[PDB]
Amino acid sequence: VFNATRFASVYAWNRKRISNCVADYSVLYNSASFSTFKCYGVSPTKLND
Amino acid sequence: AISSVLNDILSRLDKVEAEVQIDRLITGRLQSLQTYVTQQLIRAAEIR
Ligand SMILES: *[C@@H]1O[C@H](CO)[C@@H](O[C@@H]2O[C@H](CO)[C@@H](O[C@H]3O[C@H](CO)[C@@H](O)[C@H](O)[C@@H]3O)[C@H](O)[C@H]2NC(C)=O)[C@H](O)[C@H]1NC(C)=O
Repeated sequence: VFNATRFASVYAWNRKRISNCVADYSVLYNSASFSTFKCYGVSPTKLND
Repeated sequence: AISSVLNDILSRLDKVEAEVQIDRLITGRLQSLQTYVTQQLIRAAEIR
């Protein structure tokens, strides 16, 4: 998801469905790479709960 | 607000975004008791 070789043009924006798996969002939040990580119906810590 | 269950706000939000949400419920609910208790004080004057 976050590491594909290429992304789509924003007119055709690709959508990948995520299901039947464990999510640990700390892996992304601890990643010093991301300029932006804003949450809009939850708080980014509470994702893990 | 996002949800009519308190703990489904509180598990999903931090100390500040929850203060913005929760006070909505504190308002609405308070106005629901402030209504109900008025309605009873007047009915009570009817039954009195
Ligand atoms: C894109 O894919 C990269 C490869 O999977 C990934 O980089 C890797 O990130 C992990 C941490 O999740 C690193 O793991 C090591 O971290 C420290 C390094 O000092 C070690 O002490 C640990 O024992 C552990 O082995 C990898 O070293 C790192 N590899 C590379 C080549 O960067 C990126 O995080 C991925 N990016 C995104 C956006 O998902």
